[PDB]
Amino acid sequence: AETVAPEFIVKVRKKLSLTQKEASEIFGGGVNAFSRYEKGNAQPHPSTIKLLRVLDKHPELLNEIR
Amino acid sequence: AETVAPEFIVKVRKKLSLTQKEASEIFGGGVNAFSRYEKGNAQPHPSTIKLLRVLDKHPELLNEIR
Repeated sequence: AETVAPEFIVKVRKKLSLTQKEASEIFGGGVNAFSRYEKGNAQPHPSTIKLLRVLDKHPELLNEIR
Repeated sequence: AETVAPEFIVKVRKKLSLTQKEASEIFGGGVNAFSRYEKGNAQPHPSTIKLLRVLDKHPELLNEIR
Protein backbone atom coordinates (compact mmCIF):
# COMPACT_ATOMS: atom_id res chain seq x y z
CA ALA A 1 0.00 0.00 0.00
CA GLU A 2 1.23 3.47 -0.90
CA THR A 3 2.04 5.40 2.25
CA VAL A 4 1.70 9.04 3.09
CA ALA A 5 3.38 11.40 5.58
CA PRO A 6 0.97 12.87 8.15
CA GLU A 7 2.48 16.29 7.40
CA PHE A 8 1.42 15.92 3.77
CA ILE A 9 -2.17 15.28 4.83
CA VAL A 10 -2.15 18.45 6.95
CA LYS A 11 -0.59 20.44 4.11
CA VAL A 12 -3.20 19.49 1.55
CA ARG A 13 -6.12 19.84 3.95
CA LYS A 14 -5.02 23.36 4.88
CA LYS A 15 -4.32 24.27 1.21
CA LEU A 16 -7.96 23.37 0.54
CA SER A 17 -9.13 25.52 3.50
CA LEU A 18 -10.87 22.53 5.09
CA THR A 19 -11.30 21.70 8.76
CA GLN A 20 -10.54 18.17 9.93
CA LYS A 21 -14.30 17.66 10.29
CA GLU A 22 -14.97 18.86 6.74
CA ALA A 23 -12.17 16.72 5.31
CA SER A 24 -13.48 13.66 7.10
CA GLU A 25 -16.98 14.32 5.67
CA ILE A 26 -15.72 14.89 2.09
CA PHE A 27 -13.12 12.11 1.95
CA GLY A 28 -14.72 9.60 4.29
CA GLY A 29 -13.31 7.53 7.15
CA GLY A 30 -15.63 8.62 9.95
CA VAL A 31 -15.93 11.79 12.02
CA ASN A 32 -12.43 11.66 13.57
CA ALA A 33 -10.66 10.30 10.47
CA PHE A 34 -8.43 13.28 9.73
CA SER A 35 -7.67 13.86 13.40
CA ARG A 36 -6.18 10.35 13.45
CA TYR A 37 -4.49 10.57 10.06
CA GLU A 38 -2.72 13.80 10.93
CA LYS A 39 -1.34 12.22 14.14
CA GLY A 40 -0.06 9.22 12.10
CA ASN A 41 -2.30 6.84 14.05
CA ALA A 42 -4.35 5.56 11.14
CA GLN A 43 -3.74 5.03 7.47
CA PRO A 44 -6.08 6.72 5.05
CA HIS A 45 -7.82 4.65 2.44
CA PRO A 46 -5.77 4.30 -0.76
CA SER A 47 -8.31 6.44 -2.62
CA THR A 48 -8.02 9.18 -0.01
CA ILE A 49 -4.23 9.27 -0.43
CA LYS A 50 -4.51 9.39 -4.23
CA LEU A 51 -7.24 12.02 -4.19
CA LEU A 52 -5.19 14.19 -1.81
CA ARG A 53 -2.22 13.89 -4.17
CA VAL A 54 -4.40 15.00 -7.08
CA LEU A 55 -5.78 17.92 -5.09
CA ASP A 56 -2.31 19.00 -4.00
CA LYS A 57 -1.46 19.56 -7.68
CA HIS A 58 -4.93 20.69 -8.81
CA PRO A 59 -6.66 22.21 -5.79
CA GLU A 60 -9.40 23.72 -7.97
CA LEU A 61 -10.76 20.19 -8.35
CA LEU A 62 -12.25 20.57 -4.84
CA ASN A 63 -15.11 22.34 -6.65
CA GLU A 64 -15.86 19.14 -8.53
CA ILE A 65 -16.12 16.94 -5.43
CA ARG A 66 -17.40 18.93 -2.50
CA ALA B 1 -23.06 9.33 1.98
CA GLU B 2 -22.93 10.20 -1.71
CA THR B 3 -24.07 7.23 -3.77
CA VAL B 4 -22.98 5.97 -7.13
CA ALA B 5 -24.58 3.84 -9.85
CA PRO B 6 -22.75 0.56 -10.51
CA GLU B 7 -22.93 1.36 -14.23
CA PHE B 8 -20.98 4.56 -13.59
CA ILE B 9 -18.21 2.59 -11.90
CA VAL B 10 -17.96 0.27 -14.91
CA LYS B 11 -17.98 3.22 -17.30
CA VAL B 12 -15.10 5.01 -15.64
CA ARG B 13 -13.05 1.87 -15.08
CA LYS B 14 -13.34 0.94 -18.76
CA LYS B 15 -12.62 4.55 -19.87
CA LEU B 16 -9.36 4.25 -17.93
CA SER B 17 -8.57 0.89 -19.60
CA LEU B 18 -8.31 -0.83 -16.21
CA THR B 19 -9.25 -4.37 -15.25
CA GLN B 20 -11.29 -4.92 -12.10
CA LYS B 21 -8.11 -6.28 -10.48
CA GLU B 22 -6.11 -3.19 -11.46
CA ALA B 23 -8.83 -0.83 -10.27
CA SER B 24 -9.04 -2.61 -6.94
CA GLU B 25 -5.24 -2.30 -6.55
CA ILE B 26 -5.15 1.42 -7.50
CA PHE B 27 -8.26 2.56 -5.63
CA GLY B 28 -8.22 0.12 -2.73
CA GLY B 29 -10.94 -2.00 -1.15
CA GLY B 30 -9.36 -5.44 -1.46
CA VAL B 31 -8.80 -7.81 -4.38
CA ASN B 32 -12.50 -8.29 -5.29
CA ALA B 33 -13.57 -4.70 -4.55
CA PHE B 34 -14.54 -3.65 -8.06
CA SER B 35 -16.17 -6.99 -8.81
CA ARG B 36 -18.53 -6.27 -5.91
CA TYR B 37 -18.99 -2.58 -6.66
CA GLU B 38 -19.96 -3.23 -10.26
CA LYS B 39 -22.62 -5.75 -9.13
CA GLY B 40 -24.02 -3.14 -6.68
CA ASN B 41 -23.24 -5.40 -3.71
CA ALA B 42 -20.86 -3.07 -1.91
CA GLN B 43 -20.47 0.65 -1.63
CA PRO B 44 -17.13 2.13 -2.56
CA HIS B 45 -15.35 4.33 -0.09
CA PRO B 46 -16.36 8.00 -0.41
CA SER B 47 -12.88 8.85 -1.71
CA THR B 48 -13.15 6.17 -4.38
CA ILE B 49 -16.45 7.63 -5.60
CA LYS B 50 -15.03 11.16 -5.67
CA LEU B 51 -11.80 10.09 -7.37
CA LEU B 52 -13.77 8.19 -10.02
CA ARG B 53 -15.86 11.30 -10.66
CA VAL B 54 -12.69 13.36 -11.09
CA LEU B 55 -11.21 10.78 -13.44
CA ASP B 56 -14.38 10.61 -15.50
CA LYS B 57 -13.90 14.31 -16.32
CA HIS B 58 -10.08 14.29 -16.37
CA PRO B 59 -8.97 10.77 -17.28
CA GLU B 60 -5.41 11.93 -17.92
CA LEU B 61 -5.05 12.26 -14.15
CA LEU B 62 -4.64 8.45 -14.03
CA ASN B 63 -0.98 9.19 -14.88
CA GLU B 64 -0.64 11.09 -11.62
CA ILE B 65 -1.96 8.28 -9.42
CA ARG B 66 -1.10 4.93 -10.90
